[PDB]
Amino acid sequence: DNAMPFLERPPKLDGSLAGDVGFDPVGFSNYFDLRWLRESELKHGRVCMLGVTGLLVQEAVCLPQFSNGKTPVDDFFVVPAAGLWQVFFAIGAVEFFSHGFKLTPGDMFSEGREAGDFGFDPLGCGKNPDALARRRLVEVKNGRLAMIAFGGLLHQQLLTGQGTFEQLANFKAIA
Amino acid sequence: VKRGSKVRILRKESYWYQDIGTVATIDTSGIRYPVVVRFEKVSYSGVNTNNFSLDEVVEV
Amino acid sequence: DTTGFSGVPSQFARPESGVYPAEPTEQTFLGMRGPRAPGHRENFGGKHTATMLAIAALLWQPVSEAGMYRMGADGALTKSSFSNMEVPGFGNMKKAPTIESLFPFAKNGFDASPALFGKGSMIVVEDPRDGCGAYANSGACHTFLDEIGDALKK
Amino acid sequence: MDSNFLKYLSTAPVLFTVWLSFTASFIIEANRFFPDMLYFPM
Amino acid sequence: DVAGLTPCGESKEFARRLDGSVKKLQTRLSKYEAGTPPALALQKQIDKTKNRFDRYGKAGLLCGTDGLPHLITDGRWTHSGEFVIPGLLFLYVAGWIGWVGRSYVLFARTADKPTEKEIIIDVPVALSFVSTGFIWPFSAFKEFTSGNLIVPADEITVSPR
Amino acid sequence: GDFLIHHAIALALHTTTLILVKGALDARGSKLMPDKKDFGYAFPCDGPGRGGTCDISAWDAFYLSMFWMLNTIG
Amino acid sequence: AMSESVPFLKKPEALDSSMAGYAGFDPLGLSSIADIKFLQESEIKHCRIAMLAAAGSIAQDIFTFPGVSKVVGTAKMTGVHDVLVKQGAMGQILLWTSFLEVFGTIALLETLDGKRAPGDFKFDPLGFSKNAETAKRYQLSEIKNGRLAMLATGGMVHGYFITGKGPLELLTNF
Amino acid sequence: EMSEAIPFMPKPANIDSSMPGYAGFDPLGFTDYYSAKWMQEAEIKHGRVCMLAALGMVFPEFAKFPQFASFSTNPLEAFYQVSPAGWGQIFLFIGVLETFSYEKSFYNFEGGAPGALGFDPLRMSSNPASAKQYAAAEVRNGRLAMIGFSGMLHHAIVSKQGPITQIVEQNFYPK
Amino acid sequence: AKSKAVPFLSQPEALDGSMAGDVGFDPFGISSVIDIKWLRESELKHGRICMLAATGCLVQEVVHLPGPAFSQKMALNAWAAAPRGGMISILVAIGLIEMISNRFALTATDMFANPNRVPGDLGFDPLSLGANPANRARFELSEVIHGRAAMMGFSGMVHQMIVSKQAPIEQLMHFKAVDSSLMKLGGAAGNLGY
Ligand code: CLA
Ligand SMILES: CCCCCCCCCCCCCCCC(=O)OC[C@H](COP(=O)(O)OC[C@@H](O)CO)OC(=O)CCCCCCCCCCCCCCC
Ligand code: KC2
Ligand SMILES: CC1=C(C#C/C(C)=C/C=C/C(C)=C/C=C/C=C(C)/C=C/C=C(\C)C#CC2=C(C)C[C@@H](O)CC2(C)C)C(C)(C)C[C@H](O)C1
Ligand SMILES: CC1=C(C#C/C(C)=C/C=C/C(C)=C/C=C/C=C(C)/C=C/C=C(\C)C#CC2=C(C)C[C@@H](O)CC2(C)C)C(C)(C)C[C@H](O)C1
Ligand SMILES: CC1=C(C#C/C(C)=C/C=C/C(C)=C/C=C/C=C(C)/C=C/C=C(\C)C#CC2=C(C)C[C@@H](O)CC2(C)C)C(C)(C)C[C@H](O)C1
Ligand SMILES: CCCCCCCCCCCCO[C@@H]1O[C@H](CO)[C@@H](O[C@H]2O[C@H](CO)[C@@H](O)[C@H](O)[C@H]2O)[C@H](O)[C@H]1O
Repeated sequence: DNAMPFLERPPKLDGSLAGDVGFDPVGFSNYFDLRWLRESELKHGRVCMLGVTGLLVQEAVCLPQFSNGKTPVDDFFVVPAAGLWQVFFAIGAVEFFSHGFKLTPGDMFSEGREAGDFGFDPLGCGKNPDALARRRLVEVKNGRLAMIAFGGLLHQQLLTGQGTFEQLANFKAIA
Repeated sequence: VKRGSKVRILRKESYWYQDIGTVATIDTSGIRYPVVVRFEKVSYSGVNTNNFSLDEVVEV
Repeated sequence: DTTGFSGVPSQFARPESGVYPAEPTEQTFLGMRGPRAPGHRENFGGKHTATMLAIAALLWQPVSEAGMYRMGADGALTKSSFSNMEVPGFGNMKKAPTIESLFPFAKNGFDASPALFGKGSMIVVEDPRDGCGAYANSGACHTFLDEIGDALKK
Repeated sequence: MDSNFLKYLSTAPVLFTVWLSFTASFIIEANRFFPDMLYFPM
Repeated sequence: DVAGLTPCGESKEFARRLDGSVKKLQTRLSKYEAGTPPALALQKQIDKTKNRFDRYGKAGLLCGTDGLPHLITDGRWTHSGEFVIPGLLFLYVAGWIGWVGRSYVLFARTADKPTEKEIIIDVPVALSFVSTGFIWPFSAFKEFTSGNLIVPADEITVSPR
Repeated sequence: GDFLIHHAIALALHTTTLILVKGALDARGSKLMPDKKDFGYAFPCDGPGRGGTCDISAWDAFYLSMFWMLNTIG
Repeated sequence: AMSESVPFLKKPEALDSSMAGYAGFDPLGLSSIADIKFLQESEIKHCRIAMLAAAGSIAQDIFTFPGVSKVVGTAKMTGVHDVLVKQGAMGQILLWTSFLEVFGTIALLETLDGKRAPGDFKFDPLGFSKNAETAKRYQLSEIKNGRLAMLATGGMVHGYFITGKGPLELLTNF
Repeated sequence: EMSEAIPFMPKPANIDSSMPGYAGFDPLGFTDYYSAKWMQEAEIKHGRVCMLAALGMVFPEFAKFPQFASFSTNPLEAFYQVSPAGWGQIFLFIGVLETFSYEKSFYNFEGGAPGALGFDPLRMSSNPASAKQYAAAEVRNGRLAMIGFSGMLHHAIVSKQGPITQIVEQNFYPK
Repeated sequence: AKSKAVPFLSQPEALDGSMAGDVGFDPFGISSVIDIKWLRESELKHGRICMLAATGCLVQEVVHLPGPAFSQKMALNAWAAAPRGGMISILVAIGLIEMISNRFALTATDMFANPNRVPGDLGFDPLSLGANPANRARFELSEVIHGRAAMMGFSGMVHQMIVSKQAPIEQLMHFKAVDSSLMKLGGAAGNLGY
């Protein structure tokens, strides 16, 4: 139905996009393109789904080449500066080529590209239409959860200094 | 020009050269300077009006 | 004739635009009533300014409490500046510009709280009356009405 | 007040003498309270 | 310091100027009794002299070899209070007077008899104009750009040459 | 003192130039006398008409600037 | 048309019996000055916060959650505010109530538009307002108890500012 | 019409929506007196120099060229530490670039677009929507760099350090 | 046709009882010289500043912003003690408010160039408290009267702060009368100077 029943339903959210429970209180999509907003949401969710996996795995696993931070966030600092620049430029190269060098709200969707659709289906998981619709909902819902989850894991690790799995094991309340 | 119109003087030795006056009358005879123009500013002589030809006067 | 201080430019022989805008009666909460572009009030009116003011107030609470809170061995946590967080790849720029750079409460000794002000640096409310009455007072307090009474009895 | 006496006080010498006396008067008063101002103090 | 000058607070010649200027008044004060009106007047003059020299010493002025303050007017910001800032105050007042007078002559041209407005000034209108001068840089620059300050060369009377 | 006198010399050089330049540029004519060229370089005046035309010739601006030359070299 | 609550005064010309808690009481004419919908929303927001404060004063005197007696001292009512600001209790309460009131700002603007009744956040998890009669009756009970709670909240906190006792302890002693 | 920047002021007649960074902002009417295309190209050139200047005031905080590694990070001292042979070569290079704007403005003023010096080596602006977005982005980033450089310059005057150094040391105020 | 405020004078023209607080008070005939629109704009502006100024003096007596630079109970000392950067920030912000709120029609030749412009109406109603037309007459009257009162009150408080170096509330509560030994009025030319 409507996420916030008291509020009138936002007009631009017509339920076509996955996860559209009508949760737009602030007034976005009335000022900005919904396609740009969805593209941002899917990218934030995908980066955060990878990021939550990154925090949890990096606590457990350290490659021989790099040193290990006290917490998974500290890993960012211990790894060499040039390597961080290489990853940043590599992701930038992926962003340039994936969006066809149109990386701005005015030109990104000028080619008619669907929001958050890069045509990445190597193993053909999404070929079925009905399965694609359910999985598109799953991607946005896990992505929103992962954005939330990433916030908590990164902030808790900065606060506790011990890492997620360690915090769950040995739990220390703030005093 | 015509009577009552506002005109710009093109006589280089006029006191009111490139100033605006207004046409009072225009003679129809063989007069050498038919356009009589009156001016708000007075000359060094104190005169505030002078007769000019057509080719010395342009409508504004 | 000119009235004098009338404000009509033609009266004072001052050049005038001539294009005098009609006055819409619409008003925004943090803006004034005035000529506005079509659709401006609907998009950026009372709803926008009140919501954005609300969002800014909510976003201010982390901003006021901005700092690196690190828990020690004991439960106690230590607030450090975000300047302490060194950045690896920017060469000689080891310390990095942060949110405290944009909101330097500590530098100015403000000590901001989520609700503004705070234990350190809070509103100072003091009693001007200084614990004495309006009339019928002793030597320590001579009120204005006491001066009227002193004038009457003399 | 009479309009012809006000039109007389609007004449150029009266306004010139009154305005430059008022001008002289606040230069004098500013140099009385705040004398010896060789510089803008900064 | 600047231009081989010395700050007035540590120059000995400024100090001997102050001491000599106070000795001249003290020898005039030495011929009067304590409460008399000339003595009171002379003492206030001594107080003003001391205040002037005390203020000048702490102002950042630079004194010469003669012990008198010198003004540095090359544009440097450590000395901008001697010409650049008083000059900005002047140009604001001068442009105020100019804009106000120009606005009044343009008003007076649109009168029934323009020359009576210049010997018998329409004082309410002229006071409206003297109030206009506080934003003359913007008013005059908008006037300039909107083609209302500068008249074209073919609207100005010139000699035959 | 050197600054003040240099500015005085600037006023003198500019004022002598003003008189001389006004004489040279208005030598051939002016609003007061448009046909000044027809009278030459050194003529007394054009008479008391048009308000008065004493010292209207270009020679007379030489004459007036000679005092300003003497004042500046002074 | 004269006021039911203040018979010598006129009807306040912006209040009608379709409102909840209406008694014709606006002697000072504040409803003319400011939008009634805002005032209704504000009244209900004051009513609900003070209701929670009134129950909080009573409950804080009755019992106390495990461990809390250490962090606070013997302080009660407003006394606990300065210390629980040091710990993050009041900070977290402020953060989450502030978060709700950002949406409350959007809801108030919807009320000004007229697209929602004031105070209607549609919050009915358990079923009480199924019947219409019960819905209006409970809206009248809510507003009257809330106005009383606001007065009570002023009374309890000023009783703390006088005696330091707290509600139950001021009942037991004096 | 009214100005979009100042909605109480009438639209300045000689500026138009065609121009990339148009906001309707000419309260003091420069374009009704000066050539709008001259002001356009002049604004664009100030912004391009300022965009490099902003980047150039900020960049020696991070890294310096090995030859000038000994020079100061305060830009107003690094100005005087560069040799006059260095400034002569910089002036000769800027002059060589200007020879092209001398043709583009003092001889070929009408043919083209303001600021169009034929410098599009990676063949951008081919896609029209991308071209529109880049044009407006150049003008707005140029104005932003003008404001930012003006700031950072006067900040370097007051506190004798680079802007980033002044930030981290929190020397934000005259002392 | 006499004034109601000053019954022995003629009722001044440009005062017709339309404006709020138009009781017929203009003995010096300034409204006959200066257009009543400018005078009402200036009267409303003076009074609004004075209403804040009166409230400023009393509230600065009661409550302070924290810190030692804002701890001046006496209001005339707050002028000097308050941080200069912030007071000039106030001054610049006031100048910006004047240019935007008057919509670049600031002078006596171009304010009210728009016939829609009304004396005192800068478009300031953030909470739409003047949305009710009925209260408009009372509010405009009560704004004018509050403004006039605050002009008189603030003027009093300043000159009482000068005479008695005391803040207004604690000058009322610790009142000490005028001794007349000091604070003599005038006298610069009676003693011939000094
Ligand atoms: C461009 C924006 C800008 C910036 C970056 C600054 C920066 C600064 N200001 Mg300035 N200021 C500005 C705009 C700005 N100001 C404007 C527009 C005004 C006029 C309204 C002022 C008036 C002002 C004053 C009066 C003072 C400063 C002070 C300060 C300094 C310390 C700030 C501090 O500790 O904050 C952290 C502290 C806070 C955030 C506390 C805020 C206190 C409350 C909110 C004030 C109540 C507001 C009040 C209701 C005003 C309403 C009117 C307004 C809406 C028009 C700092 C240099 C102070 C200073 O120089 O101290 C050394 C000082 O005394 N500012
Ligand atoms: C609408 C706003 C209303 C403002 C009301 C003003 C209230 C305060 C007015 C004075 C109060 C009592 C004065 C007794 C005080 C008094 O009379 O002192 C006397 C003083 C002259 O000194 P004496 O010759 O009296 O010395 C006498 C000996 O006894 C002591 O040496 O008179 C003045 O000239 C002082 C006033 C300045 C005169 C010029 C003022 C500035 C001019 C500005 C333009 C005109 C404005 C109006 C000018 C009148
Ligand atoms: C995402 C970008 C963005 C953010 C983060 C943001 C935050 C805030 C805050 C936060 C504390 C407040 C309080 C606030 C208030 C106002 N905004 Mg908003 N605002 C943003 C975007 C725009 C645009 C594009 C416009 C605009 C406007 C107004 C007007 C004036 C209306 C008027 O007076 O009629 C007011 C009062 C319009 C305008 O006129 O600005 C002069 C206009 O077009 N805003 N805004
Ligand atoms: C044209 C062309 C292409 C190209 C290209 C190139 C080389 C493009 C270069 C683009 C550049 C260098 C853009 C830089 C802009 C800098 C800005 C906007 C900075 C503003 C500073 C600010 C706001 C600030 C500030 C500061 C203040 C005042 C206070 C301080 O305490 C702090 C702070 C730092 C915040 C290529 C080659 C791809 C080919 C293509 O076919 C055609
Ligand atoms: C325009 C005009 C009119 C007018 C008007 C007038 C006269 C208006 C005057 C307005 C005023 C006085 C505005 C004051 C703002 C004060 C602020 C923002 C304080 C900030 C404190 C800070 C940042 C701090 C701090 C901290 C520091 C640094 C260190 C600590 O140790 C201290 C502390 C903890 C406090 C009106 C409206 C009437 C009408 C008309 O329209 C024309
Ligand atoms: C319009 C508008 C709204 C608004 C607003 C605002 C800011 C409203 C504020 C209004 C105010 C501040 C009114 C204050 C008036 C003060 C007066 C009359 C004091 C007079 C003192 C006197 C007579 C005295 C005296 C004294 C003397 C000399 C002797 C002394 O020893 C003591 C003593 C003190 C007794 C809002 C923003 C809500 C939105 C809305 O949509 C539109
Ligand atoms: C984010 C900013 C956006 C716009 C910024 C542009 C600012 C425009 C010019 C800024 C001028 C700064 O103004 C200057 O800074 C501060 C303001 O209190 C003052 O500085 C003063 O207070 C600060 C704050 O405690 C003290 O640390 C400092 O020692 C003291 O001198 C200066 O005396 C003033 O001259």
